[PDB]
Amino acid sequence: NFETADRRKRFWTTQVAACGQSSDDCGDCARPGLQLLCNGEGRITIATDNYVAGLALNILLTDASKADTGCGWTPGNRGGFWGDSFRSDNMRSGSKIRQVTARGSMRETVALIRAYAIDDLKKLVAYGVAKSVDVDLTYQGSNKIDMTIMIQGVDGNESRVGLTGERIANAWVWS
Amino acid sequence: ALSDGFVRLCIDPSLNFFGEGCKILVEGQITDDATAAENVVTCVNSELDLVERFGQGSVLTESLRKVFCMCKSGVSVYALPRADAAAAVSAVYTLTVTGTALTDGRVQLYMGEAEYSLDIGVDEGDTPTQIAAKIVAAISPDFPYEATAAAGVITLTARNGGTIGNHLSVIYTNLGSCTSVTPEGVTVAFAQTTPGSVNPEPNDYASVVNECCFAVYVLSSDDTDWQENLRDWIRSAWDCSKPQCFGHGYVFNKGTLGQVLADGDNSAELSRLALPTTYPVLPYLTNAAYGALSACSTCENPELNVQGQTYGLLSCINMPESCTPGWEFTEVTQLQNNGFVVSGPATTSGQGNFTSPYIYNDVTNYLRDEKNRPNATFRDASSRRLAAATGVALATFLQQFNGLAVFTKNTNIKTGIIGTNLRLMLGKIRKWASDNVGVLFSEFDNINEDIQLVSDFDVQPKCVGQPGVFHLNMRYRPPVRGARINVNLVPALFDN
Amino acid sequence: MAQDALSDGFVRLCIDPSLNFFGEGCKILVEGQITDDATAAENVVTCVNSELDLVE
Amino acid sequence: TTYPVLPYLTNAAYGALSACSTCENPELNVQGQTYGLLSCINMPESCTPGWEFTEV
Amino acid sequence: GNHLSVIYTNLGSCTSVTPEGVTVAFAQTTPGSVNPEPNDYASVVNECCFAVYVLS
Amino acid sequence: TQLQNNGFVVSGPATTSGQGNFTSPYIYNDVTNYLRDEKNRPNATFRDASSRRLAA
Amino acid sequence: CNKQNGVKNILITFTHCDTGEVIGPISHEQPDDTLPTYKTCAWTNTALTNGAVMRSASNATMTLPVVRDPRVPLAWYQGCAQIDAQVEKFDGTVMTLTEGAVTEPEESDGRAVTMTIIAAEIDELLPPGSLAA
Repeated sequence: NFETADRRKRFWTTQVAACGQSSDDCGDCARPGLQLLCNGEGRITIATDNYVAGLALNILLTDASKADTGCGWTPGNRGGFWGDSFRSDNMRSGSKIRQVTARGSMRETVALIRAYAIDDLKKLVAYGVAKSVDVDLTYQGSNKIDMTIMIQGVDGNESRVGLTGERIANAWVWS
Repeated sequence: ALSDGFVRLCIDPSLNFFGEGCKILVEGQITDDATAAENVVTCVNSELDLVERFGQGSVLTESLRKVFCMCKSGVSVYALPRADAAAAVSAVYTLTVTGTALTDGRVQLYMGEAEYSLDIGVDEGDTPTQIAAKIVAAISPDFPYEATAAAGVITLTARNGGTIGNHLSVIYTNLGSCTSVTPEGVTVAFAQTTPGSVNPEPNDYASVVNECCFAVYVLSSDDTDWQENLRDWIRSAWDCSKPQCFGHGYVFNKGTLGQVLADGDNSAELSRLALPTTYPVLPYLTNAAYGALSACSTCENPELNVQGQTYGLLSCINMPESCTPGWEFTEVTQLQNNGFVVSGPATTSGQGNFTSPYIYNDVTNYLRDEKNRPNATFRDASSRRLAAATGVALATFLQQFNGLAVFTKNTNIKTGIIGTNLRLMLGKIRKWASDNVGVLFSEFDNINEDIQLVSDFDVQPKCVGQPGVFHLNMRYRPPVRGARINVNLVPALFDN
Repeated sequence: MAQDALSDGFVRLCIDPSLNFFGEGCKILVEGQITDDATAAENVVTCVNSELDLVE
Repeated sequence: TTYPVLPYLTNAAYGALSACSTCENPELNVQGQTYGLLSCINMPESCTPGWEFTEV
Repeated sequence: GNHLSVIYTNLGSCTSVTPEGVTVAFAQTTPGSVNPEPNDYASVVNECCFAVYVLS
Repeated sequence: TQLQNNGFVVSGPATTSGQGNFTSPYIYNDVTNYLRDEKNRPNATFRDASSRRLAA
Repeated sequence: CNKQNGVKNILITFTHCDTGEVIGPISHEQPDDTLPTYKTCAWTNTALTNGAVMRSASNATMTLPVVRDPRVPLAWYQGCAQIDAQVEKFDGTVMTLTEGAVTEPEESDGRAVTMTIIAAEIDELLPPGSLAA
């Protein structure tokens, strides 16, 4: 039959700046969300591009379960997601960047923030979406702090033979 | 706002890729329907913008499609559309169908590139040539040639004027024994009727690319005069009269061995690709593929050679195996010795089977020198890339001496002052040069003589020099990438 | 403008393989016959530059 | 003649940066991409430099 | 007020999309005529030490 | 957003519903009504409430 | 004058580790008549039997006795900051060091500080007319 045998499809995907950017005196920020695509006679449809980038945003912008403290938390905002009790991969959803606290000089706090960011995005390799991830963070002074996240993808069809590692499963998203 | 936590992320609004520092420029013809303004550099985003922005089936669109297929995410693309000459003439080709199909079957063709192939089934037996020539209804729109189906013969006319429409050799593997029954009696004849006439000769690079840095220039044309102008512009980028933008260009030359060798104008700033007369793929597609692959999609490391079957594989191009190598080995050696680039199939398969080409050597068509005696200093493309990288890196390192107090008459620096003298400056530079061995330089022949520092007061005559100006002279060697060893067998037979 | 490092004008960079730091070495004079197809004038001391400049 | 900014804005910013907010120590020059950057003025990018190098 | 400049930034196709069939043209119709020439510095800044003078 | 920028305390429901079910309110930002300064420059020295407590 | 054995210039650059501050090269002056010492060969030989040896990693070290600058905290001169040093002798030799670290600091009275520095390698600039490449 035709060589196009992979029948797996792709569902909706969150995209950056789907709802425009919110401006303020400090700077400009994106407002991620779902994207609507229109036809020539109405019939709107949701975009499904950049799967991995969409997955990364969901992991970063979601509060994970908070660690026990001995004083407690209100039941409303203990963190996490109630749907994590059905999954079988033995992991939890969300990230924990926002849970850091001011410790020592600003240099120490920034270093801790980077550690949590790596510890959260590491889940991408576990699912098999990407073969590697790394974040580079630079401290330049009191107010200007920048970070960059690099995610490695793969082509849909295997081309190179003799890889030390393994072909990541769930690569049909080819990214 | 309305959220808890310490960190407040500020995501970059839709700049999903950097693509900075790595730039590629594509120059070629366009058609009338293109909405892009002529002779104005513009940024290209993705395949969606094409066709509308640069016309249907135009040379520029065809070249760009291959570039994006090779360079998916690592580079940023640019285009410089050009218009047809005043009195250009479009080439015309003829493909006549003669026989009457007396048996149900299928017909399949291959022209120019694999993306343009077609396959249509003959309706039934006893279908004449008139009902045949339905191929026209199957030819993909992107094909640069227009079909007419003039009631038994199909006419192909180039969509772009000039000499760019004089390259075709159709492969039609149906005739002869075939399981997909060839419609018995049908035979196809291929011939040319009218060639191209006139090409444009733009000469205004200084205006449209004024003081803009580009890593790689790709030119989709075969006009020698046009290429000569591009080489002159590149020289100006490497000139000593002003800050340099650097860069490299890719061009192709097609014809017999005698003709191709005649184009070797000692161009150190170009990498000329040599092709035979019977190349079964449209020329400018292969040139674009080679440029895109080397246009920082692989050359973020300046010292990486684009050769071999692992790195120099033009995967996006598929062509059937030729009946003859094309370039006889006697001719392959001469082309490589004369500074040309030669490519061939990546895998050996039976005649008519599909393969892909790859590049043997990465050479920059550099021979001889201003001072006429010969050498091979810039014989390899990596040398040009490394030379540019060294200049930028060295300039950054020396920035620390900007605005620093310098003592030249009395070399003793008092306690507490922040300054330096010539000897301390030289010592620091030597440390940097030696540290980079194995990254940008090979082992220096004599590190004590290849670096010198002299204050301007020691060069100009009395009361003519300026204060705080130095002259630095350095000589380096790029990393070694070869070695020759001669061996002897000496199979002994005596006991001791 | 140009590469970000070279734009400010603090460093002026020149790349060329035909320059030599060391001063011109010692001089050797060669003397002999020539043929009628040689463009060089007779009884004049000239400066040779390469092997390819011969013949002509 | 083709400057895309109001002239009196650039002059005022340069003067304000030059010798009051950066010259507690007189010896410091105002040059380079670090000590002479008018960070409070923004103009659009363009390939054409305005001044040709010979004019500069 | 004789040095204004307006540019159609979105003309060149980019990530942003401009509406089709819309054009903008900028031109002048009347220049400035007269400027003041004060010459009373000795009276208004009489013997006080300033560091920088900016003239707009 | 305007109230928070102008320096007002804003409260809202803690749980989630839209149906008349009972809930409780909570406070978004603990900020005083401080703006500008004794001199008319703007700053945020006493913006947050805890600044006053820490100062004492 | 080339046969005189002494030190002519001493430049040191400090890079605070907890704040990233960098202080330009400051000239220094030595406290007494002693001179700095050097060891550039980063391999140590041990004596085996019958004329054989053994190689071990070791490092390249410098001992630099200098007078504390009264504008820099005493902690920096000890093992609380990176050091980049350069020493120029009268004859013409220059010895550069970068990314050095202080080891086992000892108590100092506040003026005289003796620094032991170790680095991956030390680069030497011999006077004009050297023999080795």
